Amino acid sequence: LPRNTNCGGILKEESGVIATYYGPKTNCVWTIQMPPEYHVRVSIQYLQLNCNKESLEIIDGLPGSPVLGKICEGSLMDYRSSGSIMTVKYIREPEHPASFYEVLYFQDPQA
Amino acid sequence: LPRNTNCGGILKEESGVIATYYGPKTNCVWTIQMPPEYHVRVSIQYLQLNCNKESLEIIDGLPGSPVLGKICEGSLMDYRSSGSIMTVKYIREPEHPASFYEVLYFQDPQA
Repeated sequence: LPRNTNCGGILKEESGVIATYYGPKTNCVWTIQMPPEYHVRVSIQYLQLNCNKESLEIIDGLPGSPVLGKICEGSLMDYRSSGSIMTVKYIREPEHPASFYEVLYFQDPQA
Repeated sequence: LPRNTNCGGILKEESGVIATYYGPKTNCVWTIQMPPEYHVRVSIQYLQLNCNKESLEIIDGLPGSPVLGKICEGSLMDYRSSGSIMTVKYIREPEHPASFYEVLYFQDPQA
């Protein structure tokens, strides 16, 4: 599965992985955009962030849309978008080096 | 809003709150059951559990159904069931006194 480790971007792959970006930017916004009648499924098997210095947010659309969660510790997380777009946003404090994270996404259904 | 602090049970109110149960049981399973064409919406504004000793799990149906998350730290969490039932399960270690938690649920749509 194509692994994305850029700080954000619009993603159109039918499936892929978002994993930790290690550069200087402190706010990365990945927007997953599927064809019109499709949905996006997002899975996070295990997440363990420092909730004091960083977080991951799942947004049901473009930035500005309803938030589905701002999460820093959990596992077995499954999110489905209500439309064709979902955004994943990671944020950290400048002084803090990013923790490891891996987010899987799928077009739902697959084609 | 009717507050439930029993260790589990089947809940049929059109809206309510699940909050910390303080008795000896270590596994509480709340199953929210709405009328047939409805869904359940579950909201958790802030959650801060000791992920080493306890957790909250959201299940898209009766126990045995797909898990939507096993979460111990986050905020702004919004879950919608795919059918008429959703289960919330809390678990803790026997030695550990339960942390505060508050889970809101709504019939979606309201009637």
